[PDB]
Amino acid sequence: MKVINDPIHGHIELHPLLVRIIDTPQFQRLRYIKQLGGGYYVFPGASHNAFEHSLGVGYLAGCLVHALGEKQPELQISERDVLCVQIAGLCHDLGHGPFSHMFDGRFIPLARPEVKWTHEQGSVMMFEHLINSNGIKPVMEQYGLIPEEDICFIKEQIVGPLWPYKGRPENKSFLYEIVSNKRNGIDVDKWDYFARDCHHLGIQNNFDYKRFIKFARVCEVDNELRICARDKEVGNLYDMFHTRNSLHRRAYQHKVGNIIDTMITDAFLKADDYIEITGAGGKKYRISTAIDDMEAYTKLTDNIFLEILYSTDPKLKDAREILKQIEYRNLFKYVGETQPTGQIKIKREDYESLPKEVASAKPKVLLDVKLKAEDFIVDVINMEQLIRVYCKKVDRKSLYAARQYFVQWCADRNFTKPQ
Amino acid sequence: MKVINDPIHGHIELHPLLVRIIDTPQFQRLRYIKQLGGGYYVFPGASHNAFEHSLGVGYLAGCLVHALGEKQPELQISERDVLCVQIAGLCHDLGHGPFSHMFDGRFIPLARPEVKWTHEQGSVMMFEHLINSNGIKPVMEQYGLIPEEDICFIKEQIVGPLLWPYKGRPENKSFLYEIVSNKRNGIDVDKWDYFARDCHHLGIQNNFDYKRFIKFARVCEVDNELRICARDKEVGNLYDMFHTRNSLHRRAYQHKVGNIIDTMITDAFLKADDYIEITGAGGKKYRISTAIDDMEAYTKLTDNIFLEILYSTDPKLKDAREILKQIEYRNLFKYVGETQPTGQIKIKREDYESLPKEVASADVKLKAEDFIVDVINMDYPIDHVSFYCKTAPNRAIQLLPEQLIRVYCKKVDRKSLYAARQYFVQWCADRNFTKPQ
Amino acid sequence: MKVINDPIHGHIELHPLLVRIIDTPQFQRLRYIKQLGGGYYVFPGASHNAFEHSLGVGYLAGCLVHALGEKQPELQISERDVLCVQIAGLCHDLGHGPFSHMFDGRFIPLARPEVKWTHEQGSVMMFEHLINSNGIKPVMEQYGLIPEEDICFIKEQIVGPLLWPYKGRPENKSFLYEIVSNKRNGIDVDKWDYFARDCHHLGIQNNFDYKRFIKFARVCEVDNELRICARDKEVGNLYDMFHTRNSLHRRAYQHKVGNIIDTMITDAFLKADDYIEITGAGGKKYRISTAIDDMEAYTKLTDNIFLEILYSTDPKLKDAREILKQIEYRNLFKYVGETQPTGQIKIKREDYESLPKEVASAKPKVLLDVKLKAEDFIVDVINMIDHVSFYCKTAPNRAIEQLIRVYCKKVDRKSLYAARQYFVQWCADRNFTKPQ
Amino acid sequence: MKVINDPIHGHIELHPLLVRIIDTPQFQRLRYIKQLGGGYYVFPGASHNAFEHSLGVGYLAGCLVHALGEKQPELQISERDVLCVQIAGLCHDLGHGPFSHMFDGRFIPLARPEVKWTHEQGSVMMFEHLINSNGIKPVMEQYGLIPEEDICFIKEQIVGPLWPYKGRPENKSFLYEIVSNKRNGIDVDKWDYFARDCHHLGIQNNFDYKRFIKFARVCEVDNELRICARDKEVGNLYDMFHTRNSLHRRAYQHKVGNIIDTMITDAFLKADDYIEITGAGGKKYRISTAIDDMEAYTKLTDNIFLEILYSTDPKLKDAREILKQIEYRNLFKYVGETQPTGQIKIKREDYESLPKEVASAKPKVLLDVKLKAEDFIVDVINMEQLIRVYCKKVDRKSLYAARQYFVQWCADRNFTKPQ
Ligand SMILES: Nc1nc2c(ncn2[C@H]2C[C@H](O)[C@@H](COP(=O)(O)OP(=O)(O)OP(=O)(O)O)O2)c(=O)[nH]1
Ligand SMILES: Nc1nc2c(ncn2[C@H]2C[C@H](O)[C@@H](COP(=O)(O)OP(=O)(O)OP(=O)(O)O)O2)c(=O)[nH]1
Ligand SMILES: Nc1nc2c(ncn2[C@H]2C[C@H](O)[C@@H](COP(=O)(O)OP(=O)(O)OP(=O)(O)O)O2)c(=O)[nH]1
Ligand SMILES: Nc1nc2c(ncn2[C@H]2C[C@H](O)[C@@H](COP(=O)(O)OP(=O)(O)OP(=O)(O)O)O2)c(=O)[nH]1
Ligand SMILES: [Fe+3]
Ligand SMILES: [Fe+3]
Ligand SMILES: [Fe+3]
Ligand SMILES: [Fe+3]
Repeated sequence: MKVINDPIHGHIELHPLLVRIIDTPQFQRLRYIKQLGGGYYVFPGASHNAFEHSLGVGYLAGCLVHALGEKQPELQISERDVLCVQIAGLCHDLGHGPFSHMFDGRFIPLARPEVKWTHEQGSVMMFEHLINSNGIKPVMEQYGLIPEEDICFIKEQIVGPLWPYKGRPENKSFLYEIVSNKRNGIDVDKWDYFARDCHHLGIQNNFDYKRFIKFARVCEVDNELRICARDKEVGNLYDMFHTRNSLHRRAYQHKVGNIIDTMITDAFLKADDYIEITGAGGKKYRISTAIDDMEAYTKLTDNIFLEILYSTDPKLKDAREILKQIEYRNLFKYVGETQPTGQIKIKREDYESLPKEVASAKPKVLLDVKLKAEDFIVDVINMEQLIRVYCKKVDRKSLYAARQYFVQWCADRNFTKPQ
Repeated sequence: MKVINDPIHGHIELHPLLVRIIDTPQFQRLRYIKQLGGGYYVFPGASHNAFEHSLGVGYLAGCLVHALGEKQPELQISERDVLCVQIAGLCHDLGHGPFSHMFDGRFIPLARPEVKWTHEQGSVMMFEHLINSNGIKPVMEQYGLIPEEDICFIKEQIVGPLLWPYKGRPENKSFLYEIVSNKRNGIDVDKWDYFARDCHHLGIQNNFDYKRFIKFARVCEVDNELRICARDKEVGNLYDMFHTRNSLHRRAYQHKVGNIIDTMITDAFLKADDYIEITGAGGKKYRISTAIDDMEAYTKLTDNIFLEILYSTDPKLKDAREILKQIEYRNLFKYVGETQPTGQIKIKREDYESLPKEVASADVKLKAEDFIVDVINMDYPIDHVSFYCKTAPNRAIQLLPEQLIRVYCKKVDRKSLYAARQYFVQWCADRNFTKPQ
Repeated sequence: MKVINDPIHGHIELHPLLVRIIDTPQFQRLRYIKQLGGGYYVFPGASHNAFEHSLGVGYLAGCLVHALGEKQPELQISERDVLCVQIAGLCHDLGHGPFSHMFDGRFIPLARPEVKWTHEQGSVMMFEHLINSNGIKPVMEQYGLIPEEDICFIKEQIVGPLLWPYKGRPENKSFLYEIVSNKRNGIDVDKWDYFARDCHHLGIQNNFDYKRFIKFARVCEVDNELRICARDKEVGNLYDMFHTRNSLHRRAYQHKVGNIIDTMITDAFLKADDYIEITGAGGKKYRISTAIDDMEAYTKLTDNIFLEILYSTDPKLKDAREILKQIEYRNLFKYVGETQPTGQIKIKREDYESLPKEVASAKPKVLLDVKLKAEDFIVDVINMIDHVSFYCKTAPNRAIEQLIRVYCKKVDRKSLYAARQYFVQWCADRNFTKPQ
Repeated sequence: MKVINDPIHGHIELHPLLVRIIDTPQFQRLRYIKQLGGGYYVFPGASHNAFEHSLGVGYLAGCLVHALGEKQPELQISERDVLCVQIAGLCHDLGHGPFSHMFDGRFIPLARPEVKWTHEQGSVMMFEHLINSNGIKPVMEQYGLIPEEDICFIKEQIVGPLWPYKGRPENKSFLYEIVSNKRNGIDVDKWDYFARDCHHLGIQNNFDYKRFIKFARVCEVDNELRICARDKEVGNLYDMFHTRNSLHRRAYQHKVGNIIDTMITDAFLKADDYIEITGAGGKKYRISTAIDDMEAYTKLTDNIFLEILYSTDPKLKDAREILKQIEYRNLFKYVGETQPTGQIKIKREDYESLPKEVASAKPKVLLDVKLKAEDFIVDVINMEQLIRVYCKKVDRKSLYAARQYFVQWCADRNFTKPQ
């Protein structure tokens, strides 16, 4: 029973089966992926990686089921169920790529627009690659798990159904609300990284997650079983929501932070043709096509940033120069922000077209210089949706032009006007 | 005038000249060097890098000199003096290598026992390379610094004198040299930051309040010298600082697994030294062990070198790579025992390479290649701290808390370990070391 | 099991027996007695009363005894021992009168030099009156107390003994008498709370972390006896506590105007003592100064007696009312000087009344332009590391003034000058230090 | 220039003119009026009075106006303006009666439903009484004020117009926004008592009023000059609002605290008839009619609670027993809560009727007991409006009855159903 010190949760005790999963290359992989990606280039305290976060969510996942299990013995929550929820909590973010959400959120859409990719999909794949590669299934049975049934359960908690769930019966419906909760969005994943991002960012956390946990109970709501709170900690709920809004307003939506993630992304796009990651059977993969083979994906982390930066290969100069602009702090320039009214949602696959769309708008009054689409970055921020535009040219005569193309682009697409 | 948010110090304000120094390849480099080295492999929260620590030290150096200047205008502390103290604070750890203290503490001594090397030396070398490569001296003058002897001052604040031995400032401003790196108490803003910072990442309660000390600190005469002295009501705070220091060392820095992993990473670098090429100045190519000789190569040497080995396909690198994979699967070297050299003078860096052979020479037989000998130092003080009362303000005025030598074995079977245990016990006896309990 | 939110201690949980004691006239009385008395007329944040102080002392006493018991079961601390220690913390300041230390420190001495009175005594009389008035003893037994023995124990924790002088507990449990009121070192939970609390209302930084001290406290043997001892790393915390204590005393408790105002209020009470009637037990009627003789009357004696005077229409009370109106217009007595009785026998409470005659009777000559009677003087008498055992956790079970101020009622320049001379001369005649 | 130590604002420097105003019976009165009234009987840390709050507001009022003038000298802000803004902050709550809002919010409505009264009216009446009784007008001129013009100015800041303002021209309209601002309800009164109540109640305060003051600007908005904050301060505003909601939910709307405030009020109503307060010319007044003469009102503070509690007169027995109930903690019992629907308000003039309305409701399924109007307490809590009903009879057969009468009163009056 390894016990781990954590700056947020204090002591974390880990059941030997978890320890067994943790000590594999496919997991240790997470020590090398910053939680806030390029946020670190705005918040120096944000040095933390997915690894310690994943331990925390797995740890809280355990705490929540055992607390429910003790206060409501009728729910018939077993030894087996607890371990499976911890494992879902531990591996929920296994599928992350370099710089977290930058990777599945922007890069893969821009690099391979055909492809439907989510990091959850990856997490289920990585988890399979892990237990197969490290003979975890024998260990699973030693501690009372049924590989055929429980592995399905674990995967379902992560990605959803592949009554649509075959991993557990409908009477244990409340469990699927524990690691990842789609429709109210209150799950142990958020509790952990709210507290953790706050701790590293120096932002105040008003939410007390453990009082939330032992006032937590299972109740019947519309004849399907969900996790509910007793109502005088409604005061606690609003504190969580305020903590959420602050992290978004102060950190996740930060204007420089997001620019930098789009610069790291631009660098990656310029290096994809040239960088090789070795996957299974010696085959070589691109940064963008490593999602196709997990042996390669295991080797794809935040390190790819430095591999570009330190490279001498002349083929990599254009990428290397973009990363060097970040080091010297000559960043892309902020042009403006807009929103999609009314119900139009920009879809990931239309990301690649947008810089052409803006550049092709006819802004007249026309002025001295005309900008190609290569001069524009269009950034799509989702929770609402924000659309921000940055210009790569820093002439103030180009920057003026970029603003005109933009104000009219919003117009031609019926977006809010850039206040 | 940029302002940075810090989880430890809150908002940090930076002079434009500082931002200029910060926004260079030679400084941002520190974003890619872990502060606690292999500690990250025992304390998952210890994810922090040399970068945020250097900002903190720069900030604190600023806070203290500004505090002194405003309450004692007679000391003649200039705006020029403050900037030089901040810049010294900012760049003091520029010279660190992959995994900080691991690099100059164990790797360089084991790879090149020949060599003169401390990271403080490097910081100076790197500091020179930085201001030269990025045209800083014009910007220094632009803000009123005199490059030729202010740069000397900064370097002297970092590494010490290159009598009154300092050329950077006259003896009447001697107390400034106590701010960033103070060796005769070891009480300086560098320690303050990383006590506060390591605790925050490790979950150890820090009982020293550095902000209170800075608010009561004054310059007073002591033995014909000007020193920074503390108000006498801050003595309780000093005892807390020494216990926090003591907790950090017992609980984290001297962690047994933590150090084993430090020696495993080190063993891997050595097996990779012959084969890894780092591109330096003039296109010359360098090794991990020789990158310290040219700063243009050294800028490209960070923690990344770990993952370059870990991910490599080159068969030359299998030996180094297999050790790192061993760290990943958590098959670490096994702990055999601990001893101290007390009574006699302590082990020096230049004989580190010899220690495994010495152990092998004291059922199954083990050669030196399977032994790891690890030497843990605290520094390779309350009576050196001056107080002042408030009645005559420019006057100086049981219950408190080394070298450790540990040996690890690479063979993990139950009888190699037993033999290994006895090779150790006999090596301890033979060299007059304490007997392993 | 009631839980109360507190700005210093967070949530305070209260055992039902305590709640029964709290919810009585004799206890709720403490809501109407300011802790710092006239200090409030100098520190506007200091609005707090003895009631919240008492909850905290009760809460801390509990924390400490609970903490010790769980870490050293060999001490054999019962649930019953904990309740009695808590009840003692709760009722230790039950005996305070109007404006706290003002009442027993200056008013009763000036009014009845005759009489021996301390509020600790009163806390005991009031405590008896409480549990008898509200039928607490049946409730005590319901929760496992033995009233005759445990009430003696609680009383002894408050006022001290009424060889091993305590009847309430055996010497193997001696360390319990150190928690609420600690005789010779003055380190008790009473001080811990009011240091924290006074700091909090006054805006003075408190550097003592009482939560750390309680978490490392152990009972260890010292000189044949069991005493409460601290870990060796908490010596740093102790020095902070002693400084926080000295800062509170020098900045607030000894504040010059604050004290001048306490003596103005006292003067007013003295001028109103003859004419105010407090209805005691059995319709018997009492004065402010004699209400201490009956607890039923004393329950009705709080800070309110100030506004009763101030708001009065009665002409017998005009003399008193005017002094209190002076406080409102801030025409206060003027500070003339301060002195100390260094190496001299110190002034006793029985001699307080005489002192202003003594000062007016000094002949300061150089003779001055005006002569001042004794009624024109106020003379104020203000009274204020070895003691602590430490332990090594390798070896866990064994150890390792008076101020005299004078104020003049005539303001101031010719009165104030004259006053300084009478005073400097009084110091000489009395061998007190020369006024700075 | 007296300097005062304060737990919230630290050191407060006070101009001699202000010191001249404070040192009067009519101001010092506020030392005897609890800020959270009956709240103290639930939150023991809440021992603080109207006096320290008023100093605080006066201090903040000064800091804000001094700030605007030095960052925007075109605004023409004189020292004379600063002193008038300080005096308005200081005397804005001069008009409070026993237990603050309890007096004008509930007691005076129940005792004299016919009548005008608000404490803001009282503050102006008391301020006038203050300066006349203490020869304040000469000191005003000595430090440069024009009494006829400036006394009007101060009064308007407190109570509003008696362009509607006679005290200052519209080009200085922004000054009327500082002490009491009802357009947005964001004024320095609120900053103080938010911070102060947080400090005494032990509720965490997220608003930094200091950062707000040095980003505050005077700017033109829609024809008029109003006070605005930097766009980087929008996060701080949300913090102020969370701090506010936390206080309302956790303290000001506390169920027992509000119950006790109505018990005290009942105690006053039962004592009104027999207690005499001596006003000007020896004329005698009631607690409810002391608001008519400022000499009597000055001597009307929280002391009236203890005057009843300690009384022997048999006329006062019934009142005294209600207070003794508070001492023993035998309180009214909580029956239920409801809201009005429509944008309809219950008005102060109608408070007196509500207990009769509840008792006359025909609730049934008939009951074991019949309840009189005297057995009901109807409490109206304003921010929305909450309506609570308490019963003075504590047996469960009455308490059951009371609940039926209440739910039925809600029905025929179309309030929401009490859950
Ligand atoms: N220059 C620089 N700023 C950093 C760094 N690390 C964290 N920060 C902080 C400081 C800034 O508040 C924020 C980014 O500021 P920027 O310099 O990128 O843009 P900003 O608009 O604040 O300044 P500007 O007017 O464009 O020169 O992140 C760093 O390594 N270098
Ligand atoms: N296996 C593993 N341990 C970790 C990790 N991170 C932090 N730790 C902590 C947990 C323990 O407190 C400490 C010891 O881990 P070890 O694998 O070295 O276990 P240890 O040698 O103490 O016991 P064992 O060899 O299993 O009997 O390091 C991690 O990522 N993987
Ligand atoms: N005047 C006055 N001062 C107060 C009040 N409340 C708290 N304080 C503070 C301000 C001062 O720091 C101290 C009282 O000073 P005083 O005005 O009573 O006498 P002080 O000797 O400071 O000045 P003075 O003799 O008039 O020159 O307590 C108050 O209500 N009125
Ligand atoms: N009995 C009592 N409670 C107090 C006192 N002071 C503060 N409190 C706290 C305890 C509670 O959290 C809150 C109100 O408690 P109450 O006993 O008066 O009503 P509640 O319905 O919450 O409790 P109950 O149903 O009677 O057990 O105020 C006090 O002086 N006496
Ligand atoms: Fe996650
Ligand atoms: Fe350092
Ligand atoms: Fe006490
Ligand atoms: Fe107010």
